[PDB]
Amino acid sequence: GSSGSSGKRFEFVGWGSRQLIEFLHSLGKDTSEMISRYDVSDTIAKYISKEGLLDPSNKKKVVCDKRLVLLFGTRTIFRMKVYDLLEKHYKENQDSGPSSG
Repeated sequence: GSSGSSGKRFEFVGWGSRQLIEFLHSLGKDTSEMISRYDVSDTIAKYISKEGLLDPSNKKKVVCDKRLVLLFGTRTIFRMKVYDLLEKHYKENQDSGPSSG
């Protein structure tokens, strides 16, 4: 083997934030080409269950364990919010307004 690593670090790490990246890296996701949110989100929904982050009081919710925390930084979230949660991480200018609906 013999390859570079990284030169001249800049905002984010590719298309998504390191947080999301790393998280995907660990899981074993090949953050090669811009992945579709739905996917990452879908994987999250699976991972949440896979690991068992789900909540007993309400499965509809999600109880972050660590990875999710290091990702979002929250203790609990909505299995759905996931999509949005990522919507943030992911780069790419997102035009919207006026108002935050």
